[PDB]
Amino acid sequence: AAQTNAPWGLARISSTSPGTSTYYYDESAGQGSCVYVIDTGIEASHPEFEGRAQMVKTYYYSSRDGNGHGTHCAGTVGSRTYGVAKKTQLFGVKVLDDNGSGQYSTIIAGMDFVASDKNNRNCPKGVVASLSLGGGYSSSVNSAAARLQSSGVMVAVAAGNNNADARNYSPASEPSVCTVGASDRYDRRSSFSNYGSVLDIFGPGTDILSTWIGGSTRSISGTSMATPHVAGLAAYLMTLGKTTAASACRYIADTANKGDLSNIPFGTVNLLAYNNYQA
Ligand SMILES: [Ca+2]
Repeated sequence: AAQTNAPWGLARISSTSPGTSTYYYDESAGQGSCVYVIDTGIEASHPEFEGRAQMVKTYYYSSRDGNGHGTHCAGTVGSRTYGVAKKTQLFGVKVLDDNGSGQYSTIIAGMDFVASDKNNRNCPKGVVASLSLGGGYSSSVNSAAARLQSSGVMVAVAAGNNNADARNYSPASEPSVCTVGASDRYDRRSSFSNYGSVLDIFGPGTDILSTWIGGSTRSISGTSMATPHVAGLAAYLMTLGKTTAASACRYIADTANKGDLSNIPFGTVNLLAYNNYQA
């Protein structure tokens, strides 16, 4: 399948080179997988989700995304137009309030909640979680990420937005999950991407067009926008039979475009998420 004049990040993760705008992909498009977006929620009523998105948990007084962040992430995972895995089932877990912020203990609560709930959902092809959030190192936050991963969920986490080595940030530093940095449409590391040997992979994160609340769209930027490109991609790869929730971060690294980002500080991977469809 091909989708012309695509947001640029969807073309990138289907390209070897930058500078094009079609998204080439297999039509199975993540059918039969599932992705949890653990964030401010998901405006599931956005027609771009076409009935495939459900809130299923909140730790606040409403499950609605009243911020838009969670809705934008989720759109990149699996909206019809702006998504990677255009036919995956989405699930929302509102651990962030509406300004964006969340205490660690609630973020922990929502992470253990996915390891349990996946057992209440129909995900024959695999299950993913997408965490576009974080804050300073915590053993506990990190441990809640290893559990979620260990429970057979592919966990994708934002490396962080300070340009700082991410080993000081959680859940990014947690080694057993898949820590994602951001790039730009000219293959530069985005100016705000954390970096450091705990990263596994980069995806698109600078000027990422996706859904927003009010039925709407916007382009915003972050390792947060990069993260749901890897999550959606892993859903897409499960479904295709290429990899498994426990093997997907290694498979994506193995199949990445290798060398191609400029400003990888020394010691940081220079691997860019690629779908290995058109070549
Ligand atoms: Ca890893």
